[PDB]
Amino acid sequence: EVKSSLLDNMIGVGDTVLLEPLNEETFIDNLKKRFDHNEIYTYIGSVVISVNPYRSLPIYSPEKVEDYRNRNFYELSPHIFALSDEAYRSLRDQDKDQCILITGESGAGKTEASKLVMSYVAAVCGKGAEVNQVKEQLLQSTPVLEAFGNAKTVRNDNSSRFGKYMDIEFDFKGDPLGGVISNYLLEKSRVVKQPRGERNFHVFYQLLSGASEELLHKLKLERDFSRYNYLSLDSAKVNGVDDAANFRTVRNAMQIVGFSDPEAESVLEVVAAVLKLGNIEFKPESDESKIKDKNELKEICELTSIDQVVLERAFSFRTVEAKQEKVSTTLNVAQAYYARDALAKNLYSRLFSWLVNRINESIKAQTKVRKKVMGVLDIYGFEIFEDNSFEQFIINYCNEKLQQIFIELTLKEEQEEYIREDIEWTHIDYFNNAIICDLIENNTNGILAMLDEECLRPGTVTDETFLEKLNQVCATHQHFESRMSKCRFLNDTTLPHSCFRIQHYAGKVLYQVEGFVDKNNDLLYRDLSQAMWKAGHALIKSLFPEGNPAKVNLKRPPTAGSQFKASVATLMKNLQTKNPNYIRCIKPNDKKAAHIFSESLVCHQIRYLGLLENVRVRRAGYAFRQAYEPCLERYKMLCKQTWPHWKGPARSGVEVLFNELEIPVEEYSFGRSKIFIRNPRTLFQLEDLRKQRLEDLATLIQKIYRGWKCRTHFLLMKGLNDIFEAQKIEWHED
Amino acid sequence: DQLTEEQIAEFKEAFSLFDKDGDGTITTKELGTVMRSLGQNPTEAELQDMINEVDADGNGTIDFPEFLTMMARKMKDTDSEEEIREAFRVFDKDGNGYISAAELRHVMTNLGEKLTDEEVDEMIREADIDGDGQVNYEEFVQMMTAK
Ligand SMILES: [Mg+2]
Repeated sequence: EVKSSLLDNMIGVGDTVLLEPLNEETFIDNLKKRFDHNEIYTYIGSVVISVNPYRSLPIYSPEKVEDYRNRNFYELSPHIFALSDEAYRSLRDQDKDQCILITGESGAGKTEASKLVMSYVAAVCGKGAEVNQVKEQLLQSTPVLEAFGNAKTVRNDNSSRFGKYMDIEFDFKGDPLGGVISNYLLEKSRVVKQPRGERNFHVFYQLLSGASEELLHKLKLERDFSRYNYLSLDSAKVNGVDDAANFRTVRNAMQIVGFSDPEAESVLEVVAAVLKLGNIEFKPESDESKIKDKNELKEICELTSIDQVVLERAFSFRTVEAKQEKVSTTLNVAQAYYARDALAKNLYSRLFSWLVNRINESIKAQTKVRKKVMGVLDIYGFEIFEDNSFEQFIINYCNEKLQQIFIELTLKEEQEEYIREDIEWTHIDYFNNAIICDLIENNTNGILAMLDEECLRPGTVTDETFLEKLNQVCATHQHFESRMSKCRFLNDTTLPHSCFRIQHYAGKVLYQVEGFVDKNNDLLYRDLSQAMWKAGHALIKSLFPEGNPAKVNLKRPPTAGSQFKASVATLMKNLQTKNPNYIRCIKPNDKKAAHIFSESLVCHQIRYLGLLENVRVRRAGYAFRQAYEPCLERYKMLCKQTWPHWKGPARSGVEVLFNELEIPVEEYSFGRSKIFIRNPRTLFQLEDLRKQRLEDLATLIQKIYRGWKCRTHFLLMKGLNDIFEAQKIEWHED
Repeated sequence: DQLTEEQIAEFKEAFSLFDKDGDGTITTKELGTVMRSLGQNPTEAELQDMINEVDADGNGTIDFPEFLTMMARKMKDTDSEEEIREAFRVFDKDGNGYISAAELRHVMTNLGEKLTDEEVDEMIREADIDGDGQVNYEEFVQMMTAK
């Protein structure tokens, strides 16, 4: 029994379910109030929102771990440790795999939340060096994966263009066995093209900024952003970002996580090769594509020990499958460019996988022993830019899928509780993520499927024919919009040509179709793979094991859309086979300032995260509920009957207390084990009454003390009054 | 008036013990002290009320029959041992029947008609029998209500 409650000394509303009235203005004001009082954590039921303070708060001490450990969720004020205590105990006591999902805009705050969880777990499991070795590897390899997987977009200077899973694994005894990192959804298309105002992945800028002249000469790289098609000079500088210094930080992290100097160097040779591939151009011949200038190709092939004659032929001729008389298909110019790009972006994504695999080696469980895990899943935040392209579509689709299963589960669990307590369900109106997901992922008439079909069909294909196909097939959908599709005289700005709009849980998103076709083309065919496998360069050879003649060739996926869709399924499987918790991260400003709070930005993020819908689905019919006994205990000083030691059963006491406070019987309902209160007004009326009564109880004690003090002294004087009255009077005499 | 003859004499004895001048009156500032010496436990607010009624002529003094009027008000009132006990238990976040001098200092110095610093200082010492392992309020209240 503990009487501590999140309600005690609560700054603003500690659990957003108790916000009243519920709207964006009250939500944002609440988050601003708490943030202004150094409270960065706020709940939505069990869900933790985290606003980044941009300064070190002394709230992650061993003492703070001792406070939250083995304690009930509602007993202490909002903190991430409450969530991690919850997840650790479920792992320890139920032997349940845990997955803590972290959504929202990327940055130092999301990384830190993940580090906080892993470090709480390491601290609390009491396994010492074995668990900290795994934890260190996960944590120190972060700047490495950032360099290769993060990029500056128009909205975020350090944005993750991939999803990352990390865990610490244990045997059922609680002994640490190892750990793992899993990457998903790497945005390969950024390797070969970037929107205006955006960069390619960090590592390219870090390399050309921080490498010595001698290193760049060995990489056959020129120190000039304008020399590489895959990088623009225009957006090359990120303010407050020193790519040279970051280069050194990434190289050092590499060493820390166990990369040898030759390996590190090998990695940079692959980055150089990726960069140089982007300078290859093609012209038509009378055999209809030929490389314009063989200089970059030559230097790439010397750098990588790849046969120049073979690689060049791979760009212009594709080996068709047996068994027909024709062996080689001639590639045209457009197809040669797709090949160049497919090679660059797959060489890159495989490098990225190789890095993760390398990091994983030292923490691999290497035992077939059944294990239970503590996992963190970090998914890139929702995106609504001025220009939304393929990249945003995949990201938003992934966020949509997650919100779907989350809202479904929160709804299903609130219902299972209401039933256990014999409480009536009231239908909750909520946005239907399912049909949006269906619009995107349906195999027969979904957007991804139509994009695939367009890319594979033999006719003339453009982003326009793609749009025209969507207009034909997706116009029946309530949530698909385009200029040529619909509509009600409701003040909507007219949709331009060459775009389509989707109603997502986070808001409507307008997608430009420009580049959809190109970015969906991702065919790494056998001739390319075999050219790579034959490289004398050990890392590159290892990156294309399917090119080994000893490995039987399989059918190669020709499009990106289908791979991303399967990758989304993979991470969902990972999540859904585990016990979930949730941290929703929010940036308070874009200046990275310690107290500065922009309600505009927070409002966008509130929408990206789908928090308001979380609040409604979670609050449901009754904002508050509590077991009768602790409820009575907390409020028994309110009516002068329950005070100080009754009434009857805890349930009886609750009823009589509410009757005497003249709380209308429509404001609450009696559960099988808990009182249920509809509106947070009721709860707060009780709380204001208690706070007044505690002032009275203080006076009770204070008056009793002042009283006992004087009474004691008076009794002393009375006891000695004979002596006192004898000393005032003479000794002698007559 | 409802006071019994024995009560009147008992209150008279205390009234005179704080009648320094022998003029048969006591000061308004001594009112609470005399009331508390006689085993009544008035708040500072209630005290202010009684003074407001008798010092509405601006003298700052109280004589015995108006003192008896004052004593008569709270005569039928009583606060149980359990009330004072449960009032303590409310500021205790454990069910141990113990409370920290730091926490006790907090409640006394911040809530209600606040105890002064010297008063809250003095309270701890009487309350800390097993000094200075913090106060078992069950025992402290037991002693406080001891009649
Ligand atoms: Mg092969």
